[PDB]
Amino acid sequence: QTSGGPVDASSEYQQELERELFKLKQMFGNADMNTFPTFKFEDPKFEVIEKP
Amino acid sequence: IDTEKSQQALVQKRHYLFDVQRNNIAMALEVTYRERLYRVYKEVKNRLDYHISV
Amino acid sequence: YYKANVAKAGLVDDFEKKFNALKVPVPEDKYTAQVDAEEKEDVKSCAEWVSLS
Amino acid sequence: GVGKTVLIMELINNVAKAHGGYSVFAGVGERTREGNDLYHEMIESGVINLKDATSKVALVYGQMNEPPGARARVALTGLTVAEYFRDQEGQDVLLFIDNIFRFTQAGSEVSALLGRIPSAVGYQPTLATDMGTMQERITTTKKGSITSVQAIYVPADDLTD
Ligand SMILES: Nc1ncnc2c1ncn2[C@@H]1O[C@H](COP(=O)(O)OP(=O)(O)O)[C@@H](O)[C@H]1O
Ligand SMILES: [Mg+2]
Repeated sequence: QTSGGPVDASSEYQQELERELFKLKQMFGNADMNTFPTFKFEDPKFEVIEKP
Repeated sequence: IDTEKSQQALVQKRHYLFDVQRNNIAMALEVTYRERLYRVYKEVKNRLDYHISV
Repeated sequence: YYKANVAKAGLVDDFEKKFNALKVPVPEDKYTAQVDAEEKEDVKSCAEWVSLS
Repeated sequence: GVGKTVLIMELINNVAKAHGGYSVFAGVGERTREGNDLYHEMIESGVINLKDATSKVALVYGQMNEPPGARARVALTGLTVAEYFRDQEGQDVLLFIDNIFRFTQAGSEVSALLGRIPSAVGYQPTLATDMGTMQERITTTKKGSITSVQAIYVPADDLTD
């Protein structure tokens, strides 16, 4: 009997759930892990190699 | 004569400098590509398992 | 493994739709043509010396 | 006399003033003079604030003049303060303990009076397990972090005691 019950009449466990989800999220990353990641890409460096 | 012909054999060997660099230009562009592949693959996989973890 | 194990509303689909339709930038050379030209120039300087020798 | 207290006070100075995570100092069977010294050099350093309570260090003290029981349990008291700061707040705690040997020594001073056959070098038969159940609580978990600096007295420069 949990129709309106997300967690079956807890009235608690949220005060630590916020901490667990903070820790779990902060150890997986720091950005928003609910959206797709954009990609910036670099190009290797090069120098003058021909005979000076 | 023997000294001069030795120099010619050496001149003919000169080409090894240019292929070496060409090899390094070849491999580097191959590396940065494969890194770009693993980076993109691994990141998107991370967001997936995070949903699985939470 | 990710179709049948995420209860989030269709978010696994658009991540994978964004993936198969992702174009990773293949790096272009921009650096071997100019060493080939230097190679050509060298063989010129080589061959003329072999002629002198 | 080799410099454990000076080194632990320099570590306090550097790290704790560079830290933002509620340090905790536990004086375990040490000199009371050094306790007063540390208290006042922490007040004058701003780390302890007697007004406008933004203090960042909790002090727990049981010194040489205490009975064996107090000197055996004061390390646990300081440990419990640090453990609350780690678990119920997720903060990153510093835990300075000086001296931890006294903890061990305190046990010895009651061992035979509890009716226990002495072990080697006159130490309680329960030395390793007592040290284990105390030290295994001083640890970083997935819920928080505890950096612990413990001054360990080595009797007579033995290191094999
Ligand atoms: N870093 C140091 N610099 C200068 N003198 C020191 C230093 N450390 C120790 N000493 C000297 O050795 C003495 C003993 O220092 P102390 O911290 O009480 O050692 P312990 O804690 O092992 O008994 C000090 O009074 C001091 O004169
Ligand atoms: Mg000392």
